[PDB]
Amino acid sequence: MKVILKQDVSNLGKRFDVVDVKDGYAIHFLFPKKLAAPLTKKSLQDRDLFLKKQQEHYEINKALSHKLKEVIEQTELHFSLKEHNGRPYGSIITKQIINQAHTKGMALQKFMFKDNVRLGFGDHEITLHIFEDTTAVLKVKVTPD
Amino acid sequence: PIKKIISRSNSGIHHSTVIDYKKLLTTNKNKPEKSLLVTLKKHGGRNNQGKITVRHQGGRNKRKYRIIDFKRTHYDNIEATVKSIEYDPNRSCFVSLITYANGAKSYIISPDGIKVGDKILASEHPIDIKPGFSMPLAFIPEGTQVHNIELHPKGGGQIARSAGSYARILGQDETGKYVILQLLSGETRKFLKECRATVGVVSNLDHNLVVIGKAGRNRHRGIRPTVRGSAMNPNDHPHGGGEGRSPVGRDAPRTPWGKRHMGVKTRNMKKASTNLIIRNRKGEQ
Amino acid sequence: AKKDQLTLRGPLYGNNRSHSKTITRRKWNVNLQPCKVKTADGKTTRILVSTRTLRTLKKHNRL
RNA sequence: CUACCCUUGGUUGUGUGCUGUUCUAAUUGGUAACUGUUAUCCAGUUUCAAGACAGUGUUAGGUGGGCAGUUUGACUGGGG
RNA sequence: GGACUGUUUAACUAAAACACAACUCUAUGCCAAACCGUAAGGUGAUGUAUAUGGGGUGACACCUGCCCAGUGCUGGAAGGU
RNA sequence: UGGACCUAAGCUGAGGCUGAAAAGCGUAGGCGAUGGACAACAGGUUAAUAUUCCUGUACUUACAGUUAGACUGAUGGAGUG
RNA sequence: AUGAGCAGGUUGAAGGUUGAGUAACAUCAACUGGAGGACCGAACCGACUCUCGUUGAAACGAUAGCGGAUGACUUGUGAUU
RNA sequence: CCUGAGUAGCUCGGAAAACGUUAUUUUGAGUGAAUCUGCCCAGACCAUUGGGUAAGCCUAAAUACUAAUUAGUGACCGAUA
Repeated sequence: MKVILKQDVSNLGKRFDVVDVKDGYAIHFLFPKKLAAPLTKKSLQDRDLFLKKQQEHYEINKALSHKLKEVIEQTELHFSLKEHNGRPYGSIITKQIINQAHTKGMALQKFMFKDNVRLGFGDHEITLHIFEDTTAVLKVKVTPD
Repeated sequence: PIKKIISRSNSGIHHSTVIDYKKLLTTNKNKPEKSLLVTLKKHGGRNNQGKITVRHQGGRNKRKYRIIDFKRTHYDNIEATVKSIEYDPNRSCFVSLITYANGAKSYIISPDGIKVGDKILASEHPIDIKPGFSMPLAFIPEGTQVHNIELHPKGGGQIARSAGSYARILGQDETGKYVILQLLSGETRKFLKECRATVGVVSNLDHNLVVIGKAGRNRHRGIRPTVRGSAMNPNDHPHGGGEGRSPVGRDAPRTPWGKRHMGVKTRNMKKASTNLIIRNRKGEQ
Repeated sequence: AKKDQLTLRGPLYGNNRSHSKTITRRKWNVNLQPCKVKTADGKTTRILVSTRTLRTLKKHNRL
């Protein structure tokens, strides 16, 4: 059981703070967006240290969200689909985007997307939410071979 | 068509029937095409260590399995030309050798009403309405006959792949899946519209007409003679034994094991396939 | 074997009883729960954990 | 007039379960794709399908000679 | 009597017994029912209901009559528990 | 004739999985003729050997140098086996 | 899974061609046919029987038969429960 | 600041303790404290009081035995032992 909230306001009316639902496994260990620190050290010595850590984390989250929003504006994706003259014969998933991100060396996780399988060709622009802070906007060119 | 032959044997008579096999097929001698055959071995009811698991299996003759394409998604949108209808000794149905329009051949299932030289297609798009064509079930109107339906999406045709098998179309569900089909078992199942199948009834509906005629013909298929439960020893299977025939024992007699075999429901409702049932041939759902 | 790598513990070996106290050798197996291990190795996998040990590691924040 | 306690109508709402939702995010897969690999074993990612179900363990129900161990008196002009 | 040809208690008893084609009833939709071990797992089966399994009958043609009172099997909402 | 060639149902089994252990499932491999391609005949010889000792009658595939031409193509796939 | 065997002789079916016949049939005739849990019958499998032996020549035999003896075949090699 | 945390304990079935499960140890399952002021122990428990502060590790000595190297002894036997 963990009793520390992290990375956001947890989808309900509350302040982004320590208080959490009385489960410890509600979404905590199933969400990479739920982190914490050992409660043994977080009795009284870690109060201000974790307050400043939370503030610094909020600042860097804003900064890196903006930096990634700027980066995706120049790393427009390019893909292909083998189709019967445009008739559906291929599949579009997040997996190829994950593989190209892998090759680039940077990391894109599951929580940076909300889709399971997609479709479409040509040049098209997409907008996927990441948090209440920012929202990623990208462009992709899929060639319908 | 089944027919009898006057054998003039001096050991009783026989009611065995054999199908002509030549007003429907050709090449009664084994003349297959290489690189598309796999030799199969029989198990005779034995396990991987040689212990019995199935009863009265044995005596089957050697049979070379034909490499059939069941998933059929390896190469799509290429039109195939039917070249032959070959007997399949591995199953009650027959295989069909077709030739693609790119320079390859394959084996498929043989539905009833097909001819040599016809052209077929297996694609994920709507295609010509001919027995044999395969397309997503959402594109098929009601009132047709379908066979060789897969349960796994892109898994391969497993359900309803014996001779004289079919499925009655019973509409489609809102969720884009769970198409209702009346199967040739008394059941009614909601399959996945993502799953595909080969339309048309399986060939050889006359399989109900062939007569084995003698124990010998049955043994060579792979079915061995087995003793009735009453004649078993009072210790091997306690329904009888000793001198004189005796009436069967307790109500709802037993198998070699303690299970019933007349009215026991051996299927449980603790699987995901339970939600896929509409009619259970003993009531509803 | 029916045991997790953290503590290689199998079933506990006892004697079953009844209303008439019938002697019967018996074993109570462990309630092993399978979960993914969160650590830095190169690729995470799924291992079995004892629930009491799971509570210990969660209360010490062992991921 | 104000007050102790109610039956009875709405009433506010906490603390738990009964089902009807939705999702996957744990979990399962003898779905498929990629990789080790070359290897229908196995493992990792994705996918597909469910999904807090199932399954497992704990405790107990119901069936349960499939299987185990038991019990099966005496006198009796043999014995029953 | 057994349709038949056939298996059978080695070294007392070969067949009205068993088997048997076929008939019939029933369970079983895939990771099938089921079976094996405990479990992975394997067979059924590298099979898909016209198939497997079990019970009954056991050339051939015709019939198999009264019955669910108790038990088995299935379905079950009322009430007690 | 059997191996230095390969495979048969099958066995073992690097790793991996299951199970207190032992041990089982189980992949690559590695085994597995009772099969598959696989190059010599006759006659004479001893108390005891013969397609093996000896006489004539054909050679074989590898390996080189040598002579001339020529580019060869598998580990992959096909035919064949 | 890899192989072998069934001496010899009967036997004239289904099937297809032709003709008579018939509108076409049926019914018949000649031709390929050697099919047939077909037959007789060597070797072979078994013991259904008579006799002999019964501390036998043999811990199950000799014996003359017998049914099968192209298939519900037998046997061989190795594994197999 | 600290002196061994899912710790002592509580609940469902047990195992060891003379005990067939009770003071005491552990748990297959679930829950779950505390801080020397406090905690545990004092064959249920509790008040006072007494002892010790568990919940990390290790150790020769007194522990049995001879496959034996050797020396010695047999109210040990003497080829049926």
